[PDB]
Amino acid sequence: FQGPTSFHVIQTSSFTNSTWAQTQGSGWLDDLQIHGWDSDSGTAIFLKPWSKGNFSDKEVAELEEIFRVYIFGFAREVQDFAGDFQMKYPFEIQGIAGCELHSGGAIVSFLRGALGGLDFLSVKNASCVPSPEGGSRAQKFCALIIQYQGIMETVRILLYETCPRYLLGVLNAGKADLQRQVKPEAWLSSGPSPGPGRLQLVCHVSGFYPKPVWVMWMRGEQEQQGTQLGDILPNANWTWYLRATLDVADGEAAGLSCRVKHSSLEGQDIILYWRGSGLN
Amino acid sequence: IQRTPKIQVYSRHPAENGKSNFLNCYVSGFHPSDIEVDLLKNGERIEKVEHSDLSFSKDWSFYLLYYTEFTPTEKDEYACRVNHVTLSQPKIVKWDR
Ligand SMILES: *[C@@H]1O[C@H](CO[C@@H]2O[C@@H](C)[C@@H](O)[C@@H](O)[C@@H]2O)[C@@H](O[C@@H]2O[C@H](CO)[C@@H](O[C@@H]3O[C@H](CO[C@H]4O[C@H](CO)[C@@H](O)[C@H](O)[C@@H]4O)[C@@H](O)[C@H](O[C@H]4O[C@H](CO)[C@@H](O)[C@H](O)[C@@H]4O)[C@@H]3O)[C@H](O)[C@H]2NC(C)=O)[C@H](O[C@@H]2O[C@@H](C)[C@@H](O)[C@@H](O)[C@@H]2O)[C@H]1NC(C)=O
Ligand SMILES: CCCCCCCCCCCCCCCCCCC[C@@H](O)[C@@H](CCCCCCCCCCCCCC)C(=O)OC[C@@H]1O[C@@H](O)[C@H](O)[C@@H](O)[C@@H]1O
Ligand SMILES: *[C@@H]1O[C@H](CO)[C@@H](O)[C@H](O)[C@H]1NC(C)=O
Ligand SMILES: [Cl-]
Ligand SMILES: [Cl-]
Ligand code: NA
Repeated sequence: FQGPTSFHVIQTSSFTNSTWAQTQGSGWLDDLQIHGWDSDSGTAIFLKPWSKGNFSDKEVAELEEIFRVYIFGFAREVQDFAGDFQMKYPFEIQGIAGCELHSGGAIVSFLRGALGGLDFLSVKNASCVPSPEGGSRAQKFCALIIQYQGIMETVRILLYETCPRYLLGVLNAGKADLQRQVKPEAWLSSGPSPGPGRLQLVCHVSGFYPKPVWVMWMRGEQEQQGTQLGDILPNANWTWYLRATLDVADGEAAGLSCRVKHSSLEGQDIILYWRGSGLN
Repeated sequence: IQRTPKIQVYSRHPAENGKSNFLNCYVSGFHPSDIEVDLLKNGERIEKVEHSDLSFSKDWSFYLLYYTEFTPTEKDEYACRVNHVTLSQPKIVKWDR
């Protein structure tokens, strides 16, 4: 199957001072948002009709209650730790937790936490593991957290029992959107590049879904090794945009073409031809 | 410790004067999360701009997408204006088709 293979929840908790913290949260299938967290209500916003997967309304409400309690409890615990330790305000904590379906069918779960944009801890086989980047502060935090009754047990159930069944249910519920095929469009542009008599050609490819795509500058059947892929950028509405560049000598751009291959094209590759003397 | 935003301005479709399109501003690689982003038409803030909910990459850097419908012309100038703790003043990145 195509499209996303993982579900994760993220947390960003911003601590302004000892009495003021704010948390932002959301739920995602790979890079696609499916849940929002509404701080005004302490509940989740379901972005797609199928966002609850195969979960009952009661299970969805119990999970929202767990997150609501966690967000409140977490801010209180951090403010206490920050005071006991050498923590200067402001600071930000991030967390990510979820699971992914791999080839062969295994579902693997993960939980990572950061402080100041650096790794701080993770959960590896039901225990709190401090990250070396987190140093002594992470060792003390893990040792404190495991002392609170029920926490690690709740984490273990959510990660290893709840997440996998949720992921399967939501990948099936959302299949008509997650596994849809959207054709890209492509176009060429050019500009000067560093150095004498050098040109940079750009092949723009936009509007494709799912994310895997192949774009290469070519000379007939010869793939140009010099093709540089930019980072894949999002469009609104679950499609992507990519730039593939090639640096060439002036007077050597004629004969170049850009070829795009995508799952949506049914074997009909897009082929664009660069023309010289302003004939584009 | 703090990370300055990367700002990428691009249109959804190839630009054609008089044809409706979407203007995207992808702000990424920044830390901490607090940031102000505006899309501008001829130096003025566009009110009808939408944006993604906050997310972050594997290295913990935050990212956001801001977008709006726009109809490019020969004269009109579009840009993305960003303010963050790492920037002395708002940084303006012009859209160039
Ligand atoms: C939401 O969907 C989840 C996934 O459902 C499956 O996939 C989706 C996409 C659709 O195609 C569904 O039709 C399909 O069921 C549900 O979770 C899954 O539930 C099934 C059915 O209960 C369950 O199968 C059971 O598995 C155990 C063995 O499980 C262990 O071992 C496997 C490896 O072999 C491992 O992967 C597991 O993690 C466990 O360690 C097995 O003993 C069961 O056999 C018994 O029942 C069958 C009839 O079903 C019978 O033939 C046998 O003889 C025997 O009595 C049975 O095969 C899946 O394991 C489970 N998948 C996961 C990843 O958890 C989910 O169902 C709910 O949660 C389940 C854990 C279970 O409690 C169900 O009763 C619940 O309804 C569903 N709903 C929710 C709310 O999550
Ligand atoms: C439809 C979308 C849904 C998606 C579904 C997919 C599943 C998501 C999978 C991703 C997993 C998400 C993990 C989120 C973390 C949830 C933790 C629950 C804790 C509460 O539990 C917990 C809340 C109090 C918070 C105490 C501050 C410590 C916070 C630090 C925790 C670090 C995280 C652990 C890593 C080492 C509790 O102590 O609460 C009180 C508890 O509940 C009572 O009922 C019980 O009687 C008590 O004994 C317990 O103590
Ligand atoms: C903390 O910050 C908030 C919001 O900016 C402010 O209202 C509050 O009074 C400050 N409190 C402290 C601890 O000085
Ligand atoms: Cl995808
Ligand atoms: Cl030619
Ligand atoms: Na600056």
